[PDB]
Amino acid sequence: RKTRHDPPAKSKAGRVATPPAVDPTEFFVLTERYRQYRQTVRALRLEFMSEVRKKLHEARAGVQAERKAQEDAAEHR
Amino acid sequence: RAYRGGHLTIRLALGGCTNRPFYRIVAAHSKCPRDGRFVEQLGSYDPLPNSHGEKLVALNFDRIRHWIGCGAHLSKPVEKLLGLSGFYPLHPMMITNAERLRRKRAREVLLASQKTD
Amino acid sequence: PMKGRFPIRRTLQYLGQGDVVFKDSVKVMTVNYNTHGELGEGARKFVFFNIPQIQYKNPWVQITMFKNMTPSPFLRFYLDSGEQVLVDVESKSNKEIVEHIRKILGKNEETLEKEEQEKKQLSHPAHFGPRKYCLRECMCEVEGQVPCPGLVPLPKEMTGKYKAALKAT
Amino acid sequence: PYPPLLRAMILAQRQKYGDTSTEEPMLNLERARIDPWDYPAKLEAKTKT
Amino acid sequence: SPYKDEPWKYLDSEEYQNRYGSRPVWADYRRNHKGGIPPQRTRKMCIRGNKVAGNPCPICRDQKLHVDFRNVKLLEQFVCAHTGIIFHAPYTGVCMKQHKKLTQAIQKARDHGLLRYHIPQVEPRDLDFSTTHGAVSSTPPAPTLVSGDPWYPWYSWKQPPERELSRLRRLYQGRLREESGPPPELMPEV
Amino acid sequence: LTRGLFLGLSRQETHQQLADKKSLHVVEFREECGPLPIVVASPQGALRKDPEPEDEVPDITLDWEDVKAAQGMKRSVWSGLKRAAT
Amino acid sequence: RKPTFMDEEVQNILIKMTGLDLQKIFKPALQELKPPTYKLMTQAQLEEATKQAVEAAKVRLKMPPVLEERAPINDVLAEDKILEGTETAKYVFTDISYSIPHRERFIVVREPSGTLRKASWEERDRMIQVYFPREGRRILTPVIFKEENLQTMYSQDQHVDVLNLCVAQFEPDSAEYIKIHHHTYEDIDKCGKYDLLRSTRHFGGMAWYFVNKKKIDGLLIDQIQRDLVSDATSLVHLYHILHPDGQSAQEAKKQGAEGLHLIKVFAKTEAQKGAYIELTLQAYQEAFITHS
Amino acid sequence: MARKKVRPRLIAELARRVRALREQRERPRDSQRYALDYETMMRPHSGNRLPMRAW
RNA sequence: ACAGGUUUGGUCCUGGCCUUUCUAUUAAUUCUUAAUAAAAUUACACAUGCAAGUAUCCGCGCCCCGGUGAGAAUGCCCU
RNA sequence: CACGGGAAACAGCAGUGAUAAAAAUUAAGCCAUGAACGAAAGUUUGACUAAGUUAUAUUAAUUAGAGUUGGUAAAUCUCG
Ligand SMILES: [Mg+2]
Ligand SMILES: [Mg+2]
Ligand SMILES: [Mg+2]
Ligand SMILES: [Mg+2]
Ligand SMILES: [Mg+2]
Ligand SMILES: [Mg+2]
Ligand SMILES: [Mg+2]
Ligand SMILES: [Mg+2]
Ligand SMILES: [Mg+2]
Ligand SMILES: [Mg+2]
Ligand SMILES: [Mg+2]
Ligand SMILES: [Mg+2]
Ligand SMILES: [Mg+2]
Ligand SMILES: [Mg+2]
Ligand SMILES: [Mg+2]
Ligand SMILES: [Mg+2]
Ligand SMILES: [Mg+2]
Ligand SMILES: [Zn+2]
Ligand SMILES: [Zn+2]
Repeated sequence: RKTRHDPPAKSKAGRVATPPAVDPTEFFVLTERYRQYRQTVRALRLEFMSEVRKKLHEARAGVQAERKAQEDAAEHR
Repeated sequence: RAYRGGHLTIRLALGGCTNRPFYRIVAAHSKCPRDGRFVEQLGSYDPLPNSHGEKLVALNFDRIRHWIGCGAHLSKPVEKLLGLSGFYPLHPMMITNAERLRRKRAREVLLASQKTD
Repeated sequence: PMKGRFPIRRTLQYLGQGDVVFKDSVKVMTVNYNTHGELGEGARKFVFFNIPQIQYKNPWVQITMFKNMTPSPFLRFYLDSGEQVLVDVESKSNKEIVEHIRKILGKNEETLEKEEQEKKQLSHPAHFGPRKYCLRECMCEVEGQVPCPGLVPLPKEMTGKYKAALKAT
Repeated sequence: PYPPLLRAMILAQRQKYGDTSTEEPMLNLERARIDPWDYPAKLEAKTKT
Repeated sequence: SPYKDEPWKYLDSEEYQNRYGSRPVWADYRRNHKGGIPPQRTRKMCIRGNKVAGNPCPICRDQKLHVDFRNVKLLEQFVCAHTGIIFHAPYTGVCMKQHKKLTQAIQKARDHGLLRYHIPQVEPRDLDFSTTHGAVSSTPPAPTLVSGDPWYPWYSWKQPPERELSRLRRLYQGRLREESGPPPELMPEV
Repeated sequence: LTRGLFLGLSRQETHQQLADKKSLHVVEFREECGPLPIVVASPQGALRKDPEPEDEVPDITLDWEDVKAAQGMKRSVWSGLKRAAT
Repeated sequence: RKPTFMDEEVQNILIKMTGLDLQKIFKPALQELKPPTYKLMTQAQLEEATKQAVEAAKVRLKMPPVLEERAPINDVLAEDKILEGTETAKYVFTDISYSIPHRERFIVVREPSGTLRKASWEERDRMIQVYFPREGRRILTPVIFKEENLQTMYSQDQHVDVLNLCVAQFEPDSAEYIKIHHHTYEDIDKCGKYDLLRSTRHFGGMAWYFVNKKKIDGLLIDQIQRDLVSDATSLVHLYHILHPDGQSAQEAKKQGAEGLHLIKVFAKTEAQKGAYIELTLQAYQEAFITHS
Repeated sequence: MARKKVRPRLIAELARRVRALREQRERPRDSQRYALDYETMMRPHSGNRLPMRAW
């Protein structure tokens, strides 16, 4: 690829992007699909974040961690 | 190596041989090369149908959702694949392209019956 | 290896086979022994035989010897808490010292087996990549799949050259 | 609804632990609310908490 | 060769017994080379078209020998008795082509049970076998499925309100494309 | 080489000679036959009821070559070479 | 409470019937050989080593699980009609996570028809092999399990190998595991070859199959011609446990039959050939009593 | 990282301070910045051309 | 290394040198067709073309990928 | 090092001088992956995909030429 200080081409100079032809119906239906979908996936992601919260805290300050600590200290003494 | 910025991303690394592609589903930094270094390999995707007419996808779901649970972004074909599995909702573009395909089939059907005449 | 009195103890195998694994509390072990007397004997043998074994499996633990300071042989273990274990070894045999120490601060065979079990789940059978980390590289090498084209050249249709030469015409 | 496979996973999972409730697993969309793209973003730098 | 379809016959023949005795086929053959240690792979192939090259292999000097999966008396010689491993080509002195041919043949014969090898004792793949878990055993089908409806409402194509379509027609105006109606339900073939 | 060879082969100690001088059962363990204790030689005459003293660490002369072999420090390109039959 | 393979009674009867032959249990194997090791033992230590080898041979003798046939998996997780003509082939999604038991993994299939369904049994196992390979298993089913090849291997009396091959290749509840085990038992029955499986870990398999198919004939004849009648009576006993209500079991309850007389009871009431059994029992009894 | 012979690069700091200063001092008024040519649809400052859909 | 050649009129010892194996470049001589892999003299100088844009304006990107091994005993492993 | 100063930069893809025993296309596409931007259809990408070139190496067959013949070390006859 090119660099920040690499000058743009002479042919690409007078050109800017040309947007596609919009089919209004399908486009609208689509926008709805994406909003719904992204909403769903967002809920799922938050579900998973909660999961990670749980697993982390339980593997840290949870029951058998404390059991391990106490038991090991005990055996030690 | 140290970068400026960029994100954790689950994508397709292209392993493979000329005309015979294969994909390692991968938990990677965004700014490192495609086939290059990765945080963890998640699964694998074989694009070519085998002896039984099957494209094999293996997904480590526990780690997948661990990483999405850590805020990892999915690539569009990763999305398409997870949705095809039913782990995710069908991506809107799957459905849209399905429709476009149906309309192409319809107009080719009509064009066939018009040319036959 | 030829030179030395008990050359077997300079063998990788002998070093590997000595079993004592300290707890993570243990930082320093100090051996204090004598070069004379009948009683100190076992202690000497310990320094001569098992000290190498020990140190091999506990690479991060500092071990230090002191000769003819105290009239009696003993060990001292320095823990991370500041706790000091003093183990008197006197008429004790070499083996007795080892078993006693393994008793005090060891790791139960349960502990070690769980640890190695966690290390063996690190390499996952289903992955793909370098022979170093993985059982397989391509999926070309999995039985039912499509073969590496560098073994079994592909049918003309699956070739991108044929597809391009078709779309052209 | 949960996506079909994820749904089936949840079902089997609570079936494993002796939970007999056939009550349908449901995805709660309350916090999944997102503003449309027209919504202006704040230019003010975030205070880290 | 007359045998062909019945290769094993030649190994039971009196001319074979006369020629090779009870020793293997390769036992008397010696490889000519430049030094004390032989080249680490044998000559590639000893017969090119009509030309048989120099001093030919054990197998390819005698044409009546046939390499199949079938004759196990021949293939036996190229497998170790005690270690049940195939010899490398330098050991025997067979040409590379025929060594590969032999490896494949021995493979097919071990797959047809015609040749003995080690089948190890393995445990069952599973610790506890229960078809109980919901992965293997049928699930209680979703309320969406029992009805026959798309899993999500928006899987199905819904016609948009006309005011929204006109608003879009006002936004993208002149860049516009022919509006599309409902998708055909099922897709026909050619 | 041949004098030394024949001397060394002549000095061989049979399992039977060993069995007889130690007065014990010499028992062979095949790796392929597992833990199964094949008894090779038995001490004709009176067997011992006394077990052999167990040496935790044996004192034997070791050849640095065999040790280097066992631990995979022999990388010689000449050693693994494929040769013709015996 | 119908008697099962793993019942301590059935297990002890079949462990007894199998027998320990330390020479056939531990046999020279065709693996790469290393030079043997030698140690000097007392009579005591030799006895100890022998007993340890015996326990190891017990572990070696542990029986392959017999299960009835599994029920075909048909479940559809969803149907999307929108995906109908988009793909020519099927997508197979295997959950691979190292903690999950292989009965509990999720193997799903998207078809070209659009239906998201659970994978069948064969596809499921094949996929587990692909992603979790364990040695002895070809992903494609081996040519050797065709009838021709199996017949050839029977002619060479390799039956133990056939059974080990099937054990590693297929699954104890599968269709072909059972098909092949039963076909093999059928041939060792037809040929009177039972002693091949004698000290094998595979003996109680044909034992249980022959008790449940009600042919005890050739195995009793065999057991008594081997001059083992403790095993023949343990076998009739097993027949009585697995057929509690039947004329022989009831008549053995009635007559208060001792072992030899229990075999006579079974010879009379049920067994398809009583002539061979009574003649062989005659011969064994008379010859053994006169010789010893 | 730390190697005992490591050289003290001074000009790094100098270039840092100097660039920050010439950034604050020459910091453009947004008057000239967002200034636009309406015929060519081209910013003079950035040399950037505007999107078609925004014309 | 399973070793071999070579000191002397000759033997034994000590001791180098070389041979036999494998890989890569180049060169010479020869060369039919495919497939795959790999492509390497140069941190010397570089004509020409192309390699970074997207987006309703702001913005977000623009040695990230790709290149190379010049430099530094630089460093690996681990906090 | 880069404020400054020499000075006007391919150690991006192709190329070219020079130099060296050392010699790939001044080529086609974003269809697939990846990356950037976009709410999105999508656009861009000499990354890359598919091709071009070359006995450098494997493999397959259609393809026969090279070296050697005192010893080590397989193999020789007649002339000069
Ligand atoms: Mg490639
Ligand atoms: Mg801009
Ligand atoms: Mg020499
Ligand atoms: Mg001299
Ligand atoms: Mg001389
Ligand atoms: Mg060249
Ligand atoms: Mg080159
Ligand atoms: Mg680099
Ligand atoms: Mg320097
Ligand atoms: Mg260039
Ligand atoms: Mg540049
Ligand atoms: Mg040039
Ligand atoms: Mg040229
Ligand atoms: Mg692209
Ligand atoms: Mg694209
Ligand atoms: Mg291009
Ligand atoms: Mg070549
Ligand atoms: Zn491949
Ligand atoms: Zn040949």
